[PDB]
Formats: sequence, structure tokens, C-alpha cells
Amino acid sequence: TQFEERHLKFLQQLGKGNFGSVEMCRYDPLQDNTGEVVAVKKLQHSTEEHLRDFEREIEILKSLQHDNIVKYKGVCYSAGRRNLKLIMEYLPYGSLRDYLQKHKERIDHIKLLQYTSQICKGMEYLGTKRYIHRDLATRNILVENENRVKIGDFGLTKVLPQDKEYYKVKEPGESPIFWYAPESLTESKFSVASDVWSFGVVLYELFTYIEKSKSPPAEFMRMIGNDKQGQMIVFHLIELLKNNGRLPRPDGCPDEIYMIMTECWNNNVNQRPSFRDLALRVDQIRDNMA
Ligand SMILES: N#CCCn1cc(-c2nc(Nc3ccc(C4CCNCC4)cc3)nc3c2CCN3)cn1
Repeated sequence: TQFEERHLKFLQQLGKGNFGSVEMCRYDPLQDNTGEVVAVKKLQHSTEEHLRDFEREIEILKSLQHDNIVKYKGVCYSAGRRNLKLIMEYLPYGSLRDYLQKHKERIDHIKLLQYTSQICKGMEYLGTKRYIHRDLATRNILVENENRVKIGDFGLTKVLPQDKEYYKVKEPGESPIFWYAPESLTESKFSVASDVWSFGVVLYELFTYIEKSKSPPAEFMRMIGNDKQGQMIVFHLIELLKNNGRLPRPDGCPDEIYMIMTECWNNNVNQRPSFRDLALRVDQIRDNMA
């Protein structure tokens, strides 16, 4: 937790997310080019609301210790408490979204299911802490090596109240609506079960291999008609999901995997599977394939 700004050497931008950025830096306190490369998240507009959210995000990440969750290393700030920065381990292959698109000819279904199982175990761990991730997507999953992925960003993550199994929240700005459960679109309710709905969309993403015209936004915009503007998009999306319109089975996806997706996409919040059942089903399919 003891990083001093004078010793962080900027190398390049790695990502520009909900509104902050992640940079590759070398932490080199001895100024001899032996320090380690780390990933550094900062806010791009340090309002007090975004800053309190960022402090809570930092506390959430520091409290998580799991093989499939990116490692907290520390914090760094300038004089006062301003320009707060989160220091994390650098993962060399980048986001799963980009990795999968780049290496799709070398990544088979058994490997996708290995990633799926690691994401499920990460999410189950979050749930044991009563955290709701709210932004599960392959762009927020990072690749440490070809056999290990990690949930890599927690900017929207909330803690459940102790008396309730959901958290109601609507932030100004724009929301990844094409990953959202219907009750998150209509009532702004987020829960473990809405994370399960999004997990279904992640599984869809993996099995499309991030083909550009097959993305959830592309498919949903086609299904509702590309005329829709602004708020009409969300309205028509809600109505589409209410009539059980769903993303199609991806090319080459086995029906057993598509059935996992469609069970995650249950309109009835209480009938969606748990992350532990998802991991068991995925691991049984993996074992059958091997
Ligand atoms: N999740 C999430 C969304 C926000 N976000 C977080 C990161 C991040 N990226 C990395 N590593 C990383 C990233 C990109 C590359 C590209 C570089 C050009 N050549 C191809 C590969 C390589 C390595 N390491 C991390 C983080 C967080 C903590 N550790 C990136 N975006």
C-alpha cells in the first residue's frame, strides 16, 4: 500500500473505462530500471462523488483474495488525498475480450469452458462477501496466462444491505444495458441473480469469439430495429425481453451450453441457477469433452 508517485514511470495506456483509465507503469524506486511493471487505475474526472465511489471500489478490491480476482497492490496519492491511484498487478495478456478476438483460431471450446469455470468461481467468491459486481463482461475479465483468467475491474460493484438481497441504484450516464437483467432495466434492482443473467451474456460472448456483428449490442439492435433512438432503445429492449426474445445460439455452440445461457436468462429472478451450480454443470461438460 506504500507507493510514492515520484517513482511511478508511465509506459502506456491499457484501458479507458467507466470514467477512469488504466495505465501500464514501472514502479522503480531505485531508479535503475529494475522495478516491477504494475497496472495503475485513476479517475479521469475527480469529482467528489466519483472519488468516494473510487475509495469504496479500492476497499472492495483490497478485501478480495482469490486466484480469479486481480490482485490489489496498493494506492498512490499526491500531496493531500488528491489524484488517488489504485495499483494492481499487471496481467500480460490484457482483456479476455481482445485476447479471444486475437487468438480465436487457437482457443477451442474446452479452453472457453476452463475460462467459464474460473469466472464462476470468482463470482461465487464475490457472492460469499455479498458483493454485486454489476458489470460482468469479457471486457472486464483479464488474462494472466493461457490457463488463467481473473475478474479485473470492480468500478460498479456494490455491497448488499444486510436486510435485503438486492441493491437499487441508477447512476447518471450510460449503462451496459445489453448485459442487464430485465429487472435491472425496469426497476434498477441488482442482485446475485442479475449477475447470473450477465454471466449468461458473458458465456454468449465467449462462444461468439467476439465476432463484431454478433456482439450483444449488434444482435439486440437488429432484433428491435436499428431505427430506435435514445430512450426508445431501452423501452423496446425491455419489451423484447418480456416476450422472451433472446440472443441467438452462437455458431458452433453446443446445445448444452446454449441451455446454460438460456437458463441464466430466465425472466423469473428466482429460477436462475446459482454460480455453484453453473460451475458444476460447466465442469461436468468439460470432463465429458476430455
Ligand atoms: N478489467 C478491466 C477493464 C479496465 N482495464 C483494466 C485493464 C488492465 N489491463 C492489464 N494488462 C493489459 C491490458 C491491455 C494489454 C494490451 C496492450 C497492447 N497490446 C495487446 C495487449 C496488455 C496488458 N492489466 C491489468 C489491468 C487491471 C489490473 N491489471 C485494462 N483495462
